[PDB]
Amino acid sequence: SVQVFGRKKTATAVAHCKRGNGLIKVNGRPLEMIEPRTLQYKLLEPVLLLGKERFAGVDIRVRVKGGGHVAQIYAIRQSISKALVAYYQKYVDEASKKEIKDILIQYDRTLLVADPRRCESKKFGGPGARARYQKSYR
Amino acid sequence: GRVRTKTVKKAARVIIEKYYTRLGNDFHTNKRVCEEIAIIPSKKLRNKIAGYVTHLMKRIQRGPVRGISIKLQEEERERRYVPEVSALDQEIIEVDPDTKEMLKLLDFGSLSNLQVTQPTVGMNFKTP
Amino acid sequence: PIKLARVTKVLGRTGSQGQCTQVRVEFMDDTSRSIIRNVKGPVREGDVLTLLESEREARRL
Amino acid sequence: ISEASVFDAYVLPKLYVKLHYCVSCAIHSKVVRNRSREARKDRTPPPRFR
Amino acid sequence: DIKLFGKWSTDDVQINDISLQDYIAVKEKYAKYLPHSAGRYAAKRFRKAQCPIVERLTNSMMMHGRNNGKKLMTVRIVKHAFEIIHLLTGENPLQVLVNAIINSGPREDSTRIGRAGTVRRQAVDVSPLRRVNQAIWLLCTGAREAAFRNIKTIAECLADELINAAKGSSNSYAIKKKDELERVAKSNR
Amino acid sequence: RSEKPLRSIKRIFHTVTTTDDPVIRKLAKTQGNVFATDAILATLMSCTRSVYSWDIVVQRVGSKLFFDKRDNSDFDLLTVSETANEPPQDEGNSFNSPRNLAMEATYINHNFSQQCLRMGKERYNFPNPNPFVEDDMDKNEIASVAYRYRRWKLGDDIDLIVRCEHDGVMTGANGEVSFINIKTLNEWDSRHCNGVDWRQKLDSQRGAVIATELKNNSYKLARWTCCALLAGSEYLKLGYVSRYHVKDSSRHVILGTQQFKPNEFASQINLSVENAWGILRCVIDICMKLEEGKYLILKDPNKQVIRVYSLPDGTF
RNA sequence: UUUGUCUGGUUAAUUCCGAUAACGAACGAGACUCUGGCAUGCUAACUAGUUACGCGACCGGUCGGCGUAACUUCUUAGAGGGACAAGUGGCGUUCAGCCACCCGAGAUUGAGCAAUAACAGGUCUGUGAUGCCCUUAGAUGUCCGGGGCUGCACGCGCGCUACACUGACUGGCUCAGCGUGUGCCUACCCUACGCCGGCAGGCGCGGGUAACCCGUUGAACCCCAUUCGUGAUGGGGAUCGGGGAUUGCAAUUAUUCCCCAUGAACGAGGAAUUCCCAGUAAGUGCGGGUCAUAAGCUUGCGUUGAUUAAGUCCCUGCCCUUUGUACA
RNA sequence: AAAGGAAUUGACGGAAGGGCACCACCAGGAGUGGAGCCUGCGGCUUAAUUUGACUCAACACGGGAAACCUCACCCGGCCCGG
Ligand SMILES: [Zn+2]
Repeated sequence: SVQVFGRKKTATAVAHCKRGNGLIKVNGRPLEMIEPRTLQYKLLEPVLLLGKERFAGVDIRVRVKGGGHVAQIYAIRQSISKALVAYYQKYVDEASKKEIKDILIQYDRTLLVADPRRCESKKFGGPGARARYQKSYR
Repeated sequence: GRVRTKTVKKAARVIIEKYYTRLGNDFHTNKRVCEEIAIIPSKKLRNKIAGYVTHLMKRIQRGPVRGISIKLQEEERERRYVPEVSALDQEIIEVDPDTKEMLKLLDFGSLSNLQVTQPTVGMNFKTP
Repeated sequence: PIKLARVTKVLGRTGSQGQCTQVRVEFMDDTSRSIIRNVKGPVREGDVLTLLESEREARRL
Repeated sequence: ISEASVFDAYVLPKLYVKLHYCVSCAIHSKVVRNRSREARKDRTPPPRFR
Repeated sequence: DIKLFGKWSTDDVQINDISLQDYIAVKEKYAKYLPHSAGRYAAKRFRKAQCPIVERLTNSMMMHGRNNGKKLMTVRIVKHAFEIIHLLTGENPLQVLVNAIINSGPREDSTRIGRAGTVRRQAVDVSPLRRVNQAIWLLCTGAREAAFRNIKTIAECLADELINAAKGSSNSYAIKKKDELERVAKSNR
Repeated sequence: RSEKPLRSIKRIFHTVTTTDDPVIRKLAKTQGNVFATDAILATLMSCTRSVYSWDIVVQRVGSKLFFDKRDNSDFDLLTVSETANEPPQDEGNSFNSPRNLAMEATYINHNFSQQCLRMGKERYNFPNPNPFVEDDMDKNEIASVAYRYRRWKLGDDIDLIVRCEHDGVMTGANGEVSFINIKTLNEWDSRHCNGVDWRQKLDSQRGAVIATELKNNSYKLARWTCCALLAGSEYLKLGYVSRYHVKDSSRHVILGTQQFKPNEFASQINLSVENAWGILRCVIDICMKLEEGKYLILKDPNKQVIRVYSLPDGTF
């Protein structure tokens, strides 16, 4: 039993992971049923990387809210990886956590470590943060 | 640019002149030292003061700093040379003979520990 | 023919508009010498340059 | 030039031009430039060496 | 066994140059499943080189303003173009992208001098990371301009462009402009 | 930056001469006119990059011609930092003489040829035995080594048999087995010869490192991809090891490993396949016109010139 | 009146180091306030949620489906903690610092604030801030009514929409976030849900002064299939006709909306030039303003998210030092 | 009733040398300038087309997207709140 989040943006995913016979369900749909399928491997990246034997005791239910679609995908994979590592640190021994963290971090650090980038504000005198209006001279 | 301004490197030095018996080389000890020993407003000044007293204690224990006082010499009188035979105890001192005429007309040179060497030929000492 | 060169040191940015660096380039292919060439683009030490003309040294522009 | 010389090891000659210049066309031609009131007493010629 | 798009082995493809060996990132650490990484890579000098070469390839196809910001559209385009490589040529496509980028970076170039508007140019040579990204820009031009007004769609045109720089036919705008902007550096000498 | 210590591994290491192979003597009866080892026929191909000196014998017996190796020679020993703008010149009682650093080099080669494998796996075995060892010894202390005796047809009635090797195998990407030749590059002190600290410098720049050791170690690295295409290898692997502190060689550490293909490795090190076989054949287009007797091929210590030498009676 | 305030190195910075007839300082910069990024550690809660239950519904799973007992992971927001060029390697008059890399959420987040002192800069159309001059009852006060600022042989600028196949059109699918909400003066509001229409709308019962109701804010782009096939074409939707509804005392010089019809240049724009360095440009929608009706403008919010630089004084301005004056 | 001499600070140059900045160029991207259209300003007409602003430091700026009020502006009339 853990519930541990992952976020990229205002998209927020938290996986509910407790003991079982294997499961992945993102808001009641499983991982093979999410809408963007050019990004299908991003959610499956702990399943392809860790193998289905590393998930072999848990029932992971993911609940997401907020953000866009791609930021939601990038919060799903981070919340899944943090779910398995939090279960592994509490219930399995820590050398298995060490093995799973070097196999997860060295591939991609957004699987375990969040994104601190947020959208910077518009200021006046131009249509974005940095861009400015056209400024005729004559 | 991360250059430290006047207050974070003058105040850190006036913190280092007194209170040297409390400071050290680790940043997290000195950061906790700095609120008993001062009244500093908010912490970003206090972390910058702690970073400069850690850099100054990184500098100071291997030699003299210009800005620091002789409280350093109180450390060097608290923590710190001649040879066996002196470099002025040599046994033959070469003397070019105008010096020997001077010593003869100062009522010395009867005593001989010296050895007069041969005078130079040529007077080309200037630059062109 | 075509001689390859290896960068050992960067000698400052040059040019009127500041666009070209010049570097110390040591040759690898059949020859051994260490000369100056000037580049266009970002270099680090350990970059490998490919010289079509293989002899020309470059002081300033 | 050196690949076209019929003579092996011919060191090429130098060009010896003695130039006089007026005082207007040096400051136009940047040979000699205007200096401070207190460094005008420097009449050492400027360094050409590093 | 990290396989690109689920199907592409990265273990076997041959970088035949030394100068781009650390500047085309395709080998075993940079084997990723997808051309999307959502990375922080252009935040420092020389972290953008060891972005994967496929990720730079799909980002450089985002270029004009009708198609600004849209990444998964180019993930789809590069997916169907790689399948077009495997069907038209039947060799490993990662050798086709590696051969296009190694072959098409122009090895000599010209600089403008002459005090800002009298044209006398000077020839110098090109740094290898500039050769790599100049090659991706000359490969993404061509194909969009050669599928701007045609009945041909973009994926066949882009995969044929990477083919046409992989073998060096001189219909290739990457290879055509490579020879042109190196031959004017030959001419201003 | 997550590295692992390199242990020293004691195995028995075979340097076997063509005459010291009895299967080359068993294959002498029924085939062929030209027999040698793939150490030697690489060195006839990679004679264009040697600066330091050796010799290679040519042994004609009848119409059967043999290239055998010397017995008192440092021929297996790798040259070190050889082809740089400044070579190592240093003296024997210093640690960085080319006497001990070559002796450091093939100690480090013979270490990492077994280090990067498991002992624990069942070996990929050949149906033939190796003949210079009896199988009844229960010590089992050989390295994993293969020997492949293969047959080329060369025109003008010359038959080139190269005694070749393969040194490893790994499970493939698809379910195949895939054959590994293992050799080892080494970093002794990276300050002197424009040197790069591989703990610092190959974290983006693996390609600076290959350009460094093409400039430093060209005769060593060209010889490996000479023997590789004669093996017909499915994979090439190169190993990277460094010493722990920069002056004292008693410990060395593995940083990581790289994987190549040999045509990917020939043109990247400026090996053209047309030139190397031509200088191979030119000695043979001489030496099939020579009579019987003893012969010798050396590279000079000072000058960029080689000779075919008739050796007079009974040295080797 | 000058030095202090500089030959030089360094800095985003007269920021510092160093040289030194200067030594110590003050304002400005920096510090500081607000925001962004971290916390299984504290405080925690029917106007906020998780989960172990109890039951209902559907073939163990699904249920934003209906109500209970423990917790504070997700929501809210306080009190402290935290990142300091601190640790290491190199460069460096071994001094300022600069570069590289681990551990790390984070190794230049962004805005407010803003000195000496000046311009004949703008504003007497914000003022019951005003000095004087003006008009002051056939008014330049003040009201009611039609008209005007909207006119067009014509320029210049801010912008929007496009010149299509990465597209267009039709269906499906799935996700935000800043915030607004019934009013001294004073009529002016956010809208659920059910019925009637193809729309704007008509009609009624409800909820809400707000984390409670609109609201899980079911947003657009993006995604997945259909058709179209390089044509001024199914892009472009300019101009132009009849009709219906809403607001209002009143829509003509069409305010707005919808139905149908009409299909103009435009096929990627020449000399000059504008803007920009990481969640940035750009693509794309949603709130606030003005508002009885309301956005091609402005002010914010998020979403999809890159190429290229890690520098120079060539150009354009600006500051500084030396220098010339009959200029003040 | 000053003309002039020497010297200091400042302004200025069609002088010499440094420095900074994407309101500078270079690396480059979206554009703008050509096209229909909303909108401001110059003119032109009107009874009036009210008005201030003209290089950044004017021209989607007066929070100015005005159908009446706004509303200054025109044509005709009531009104003292002298
Ligand atoms: Zn003159």
